[PDB]
Amino acid sequence: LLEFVLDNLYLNRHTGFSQDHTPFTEGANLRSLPGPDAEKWYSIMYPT
Amino acid sequence: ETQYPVDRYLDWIPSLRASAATAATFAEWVNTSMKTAFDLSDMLLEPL
Repeated sequence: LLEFVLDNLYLNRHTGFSQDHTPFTEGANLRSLPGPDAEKWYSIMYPT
Repeated sequence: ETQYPVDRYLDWIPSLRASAATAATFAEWVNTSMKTAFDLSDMLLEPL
C-alpha cells in the first residue's frame, strides 16, 4: 500500500482539450496528448 | 436554451444543443462578417 502511494506521488501538468467534431460524443473538449495514437486513449475515455 | 423566453418559430429547422463554445464560434463568424460588411480594419467586440 505504501509503495502504491509512493508511485502515485506525481503532479499532473495541465493538458489541452479539443472539441469533438463527431456525433459519437457531444462535441466535448478532449484532453489532447502531444503526438499521435491518443485516439485509443480518447476512445477509452469516451466509450460512447 | 436560456431562462428568458424568446420566440423561435424555426425550432423545426434542425439543430443540436451547441456548447457555449460552439455558439461563440458561430458568433465570431457573425462578427467577422459584420466587420467585412462595414469594411472594418479594426478589431470589433474582440473582448466580447
